[PDB]
Amino acid sequence: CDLPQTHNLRNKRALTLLVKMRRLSPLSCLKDRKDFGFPQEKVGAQQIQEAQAIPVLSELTQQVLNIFTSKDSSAAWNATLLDSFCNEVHQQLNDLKACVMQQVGVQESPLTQEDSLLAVRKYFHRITVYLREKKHSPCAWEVVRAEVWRALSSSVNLLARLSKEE
Amino acid sequence: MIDIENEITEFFNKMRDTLPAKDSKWLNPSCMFGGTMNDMAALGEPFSAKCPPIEDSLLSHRYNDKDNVVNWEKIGKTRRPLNRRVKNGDLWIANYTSNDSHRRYLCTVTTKNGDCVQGIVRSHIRKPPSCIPETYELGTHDKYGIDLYCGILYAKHYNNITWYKNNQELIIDGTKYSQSGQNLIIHNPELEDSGRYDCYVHYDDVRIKNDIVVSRCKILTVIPSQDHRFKLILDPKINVTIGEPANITCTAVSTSLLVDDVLIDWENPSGWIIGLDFGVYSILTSSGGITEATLYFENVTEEYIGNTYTCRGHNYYFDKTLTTTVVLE
Ligand SMILES: [Cl-]
Ligand SMILES: [Zn+2]
Repeated sequence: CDLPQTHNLRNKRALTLLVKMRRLSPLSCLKDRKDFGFPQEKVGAQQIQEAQAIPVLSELTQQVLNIFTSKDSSAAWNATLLDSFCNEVHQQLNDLKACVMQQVGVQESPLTQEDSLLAVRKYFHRITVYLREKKHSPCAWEVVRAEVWRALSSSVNLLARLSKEE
Repeated sequence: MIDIENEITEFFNKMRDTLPAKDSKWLNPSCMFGGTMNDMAALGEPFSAKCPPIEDSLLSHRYNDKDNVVNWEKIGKTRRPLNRRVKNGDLWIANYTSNDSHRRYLCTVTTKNGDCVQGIVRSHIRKPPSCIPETYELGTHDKYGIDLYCGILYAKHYNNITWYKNNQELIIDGTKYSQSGQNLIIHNPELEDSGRYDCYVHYDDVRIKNDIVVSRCKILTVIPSQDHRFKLILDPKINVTIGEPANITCTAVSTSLLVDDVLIDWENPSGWIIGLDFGVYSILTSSGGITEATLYFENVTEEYIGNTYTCRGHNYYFDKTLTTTVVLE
């Protein structure tokens, strides 16, 4: 992608705000754990190139933003941290979307993109269903925050890996 | 590729089938269902929303024609058309009220081919923050400059954005400052660029004489270049007993005691990041210059012995790992 400036430190700011956002000990929520089927297989650099990664990461960033800007989110988390977290994430999403624009009809491997985009969407759909069935309980929100932390951390590590392989 | 497009269609069909009856009853069965969305809004500020299928990353390439018509209807109690409440094909509310947070909308996209897709849009109130603090460390990307974002806006289709520093209007002439959309770029950054930056976003609606104005604030602190070194601390092994739990903690210590300056995670023998999973899980705690990741084994079985776990600390300045081996005590 041709961006004026990449802002990697936004990723560090976002992830550490998310870590800081935690309110409960997950040791209090062990029974609320759930395997969401994070699609590692379809977000790994051993095959995925940056051309496929961009739009998939734009989607993950949008889904993350959708969860933390929701009606129920502002009651669940500290507003100061939450507002800062969404500020960082929204800007990264702006940047990712701009890249997605640049590659409209010139999509490389549209198949693996769409297959990845769908696996990501299903994953977050399972997360949101989980949270609704749990009535947005404090433990369910922790399980979700932790999972999102893991999804973002995997994306950041992937981006780091891809920038090394060049 | 045909399998994938089929799975996508099925995905949105399932989502349609899982809607409440109070939602699905408004849908035209001749139309594809294109999803739902619940957007943020602030009382006393303008609000706008796109029709979900248009914005959806899975369906965008399906309804991407310049000659599409988009209709907006209020649903819920009655079913009413929208005239004043549309701007540039988007739902538009010039002054959001408590009553709006209870209203929801059906948008319909009609293509020239005579096909259609629908979405449902809700909104919820969200106090917009006051000032958000931002820190720029000199030496990050000084030649590009500092990008200040005019805050999260709940409505698009603004005509003008104006920036103030410490309540003084900034002269935007491409020297010290330039603008790009909702961004203010501060060139040749220096410590004195620290301050209060307010942006004023101007909206025009014919049904209103003066301007609708939305305001956001960032408190910018520019700091000197920092030493971002850190050290990782992790016992080389974890002594376990078959049929018992165990835990081990990896600690990152910031050399300059910088707060929240290290990203930490645990990874299993296969390279994957460990979360709140079954069998092995991870919990992070951060305070001052110390970040800890604790790894938990719920119930050690013989298969675990000799497994190697990797603790990774990184912060874009440095990237370090340490491993630990599961050993039978
Ligand atoms: Cl940055
Ligand atoms: Zn930056």
